[PDB]
Amino acid sequence: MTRLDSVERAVADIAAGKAVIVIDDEDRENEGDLIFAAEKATPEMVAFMVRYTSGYLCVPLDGAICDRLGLLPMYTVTVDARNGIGTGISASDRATTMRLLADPTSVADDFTRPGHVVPLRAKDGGVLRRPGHTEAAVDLARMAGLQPAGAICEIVSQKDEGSMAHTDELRVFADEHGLALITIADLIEWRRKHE
Amino acid sequence: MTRLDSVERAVADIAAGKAVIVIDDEDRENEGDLIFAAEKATPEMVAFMVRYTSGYLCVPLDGAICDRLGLLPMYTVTVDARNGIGTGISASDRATTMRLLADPTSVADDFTRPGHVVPLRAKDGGVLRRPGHTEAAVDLARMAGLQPAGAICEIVSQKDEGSMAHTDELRVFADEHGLALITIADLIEWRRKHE
Ligand SMILES: [K+]
Ligand SMILES: [K+]
Repeated sequence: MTRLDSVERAVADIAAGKAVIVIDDEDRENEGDLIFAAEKATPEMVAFMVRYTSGYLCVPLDGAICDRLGLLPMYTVTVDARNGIGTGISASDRATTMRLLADPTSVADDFTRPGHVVPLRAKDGGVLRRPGHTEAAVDLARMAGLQPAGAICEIVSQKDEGSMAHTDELRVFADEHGLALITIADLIEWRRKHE
Repeated sequence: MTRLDSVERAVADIAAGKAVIVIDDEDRENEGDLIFAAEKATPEMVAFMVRYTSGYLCVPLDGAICDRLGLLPMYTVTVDARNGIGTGISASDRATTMRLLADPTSVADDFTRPGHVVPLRAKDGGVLRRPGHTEAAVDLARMAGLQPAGAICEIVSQKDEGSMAHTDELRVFADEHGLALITIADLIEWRRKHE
């Protein structure tokens, strides 16, 4: 019964530098990721994400970016921007790191390791190949015509503080903050229907 | 001029399962870590930490725990509890992982890797050997008579959302939440004065 937004809305929102929320399907016990495109990371957007999520910020990336950066060739890998930051943990610093990761001119030496941002390598083919939030993030940036790099983190429950938000609460959060809530099931369906 | 709390207060608070805040010294531009003892991790305490910090939760550990667990022998290392959790990211899940890390009966196989908690290896000798927040955390648990394992994360600025809180704001946060704010400088001084 939970209302779900459309893939068209999600894609336009991502293109506009907005965030969306992504869950697996209509199951009422799904956790959900706040997702935006990494090139659209600003201090304000990352602050919002850190405020409402676990803070364990990840950056899904196309394999080609990973390979370009000498990361995650086909222990957890972490990175910070080498330049333009302080300690690497602030919303403004992680936003810089995220934009750098999405920047096709960046190279391996533009990052210090270890760091405070967690890159993840998306499977080629996106959600049609692996129905993960990692793949959903990259697919959405690609569909919005952006560089194939996203930023993801899971939304904390405000009702049950020990927990992560489930589908009904995620619906409320999305409505309150003017955001789209979509499922990977629907994104798969859309991608199948439109080549 | 910023009022600082005493090492005696910090240690009693840690013993009582409370959190404290630790900065380097009286410099007004220091960032500060919220710190509690890992065995004192509860869903409520980790929820508080996640709410007000970067969410990039770390667990300073004595070398002996690290060695016992096959972690960080003398890429970033991450762990989750194998048992008793869901996805590993909730406040309740990370609290379980933290308690397990502090539990002297746990072994390597009690953890799955990778995970969502970041262990850090404290230098033997604590802040007298390396004046880090990692060392401060372990020293405080030891001084409180607890297992040498802590939980740390940096407090986000509520005044300037892109930033981390500095000394004056940290003073306000500590006062508002009934917490001690101490410096590593004073902890070093205390430890030197009392063998
Ligand atoms: K937070
Ligand atoms: K948070």
